[PDB]
Amino acid sequence: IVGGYTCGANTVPYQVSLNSGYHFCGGSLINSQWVVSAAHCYKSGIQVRLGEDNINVVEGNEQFISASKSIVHPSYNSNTLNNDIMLIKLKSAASLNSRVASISLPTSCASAGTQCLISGWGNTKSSGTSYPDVLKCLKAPILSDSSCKSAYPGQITSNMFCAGYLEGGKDSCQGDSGGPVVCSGKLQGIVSWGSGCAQKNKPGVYTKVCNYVSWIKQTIASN
Ligand SMILES: Cn1ccnc1-c1cccc(Oc2[nH+]c(Oc3cc(C(=N)N)ccc3O)c(F)c(N3CCC[C@@H](C(=O)O)C3)c2F)c1
Ligand SMILES: [Ca+2]
Repeated sequence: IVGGYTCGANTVPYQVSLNSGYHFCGGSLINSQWVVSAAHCYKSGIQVRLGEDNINVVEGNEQFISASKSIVHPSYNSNTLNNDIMLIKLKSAASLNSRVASISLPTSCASAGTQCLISGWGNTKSSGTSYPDVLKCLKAPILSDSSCKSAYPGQITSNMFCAGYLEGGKDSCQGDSGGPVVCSGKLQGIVSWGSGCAQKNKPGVYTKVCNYVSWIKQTIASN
């Protein structure tokens, strides 16, 4: 997150860190046994870390759980990033509490202008690399389809939405990928891609979760 603020320990209880001996992607806890992330974050040997604040220190409240299976959307296209969504099943259920909680799936898509909270342990710099220890937060609005398309001609599908600031300096970035975009208590987006980070006229692009509710439910039910 570029241009954000320190969230405060366990203030974003559904935030998960995907770990393979280092933090590589975010995710969201949607029930005691399932996490949603981005398909582009897929890899084998994933350990899900719940209840994290400082990802480099064991502070208490953490729960480390291996992934039993990772389900990449069957129509994910690595060239276009269309359908950039993945489901991860935990080997054992998370213990839900004050600090580790699920986030609800949307019932309807969010409109342009809706303010959302984006969070992660990704890069905090536009120019250069600087990874934080603690979780960073950013409040950002969903942009109109028209602005989004103007920014990334021919690259925006019906399964994507733009959120952020055209003036630059505030955005998600590498390392935040697969993490949550929460609007009015519902998971509306997944951090997917953008051209650089916090660059003028190049807002972040997010997987539009409301288009996958049925798919999520159906997939979980059969696994
Ligand atoms: C439209 N489309 C189809 C297939 N790929 C794409 C694109 C196009 C443009 C950017 C895309 O995503 C990308 N997003 C990034 O950064 C991100 C930016 C944002 C944001 N601004 N809100 C969110 C998540 C990100 O992962 C990259 F750093 C990146 N890299 C550039 C190449 C080197 C790579 C690294 O590992 O060293 C970093 C990249 F290709 C993905
Ligand atoms: Ca920790």
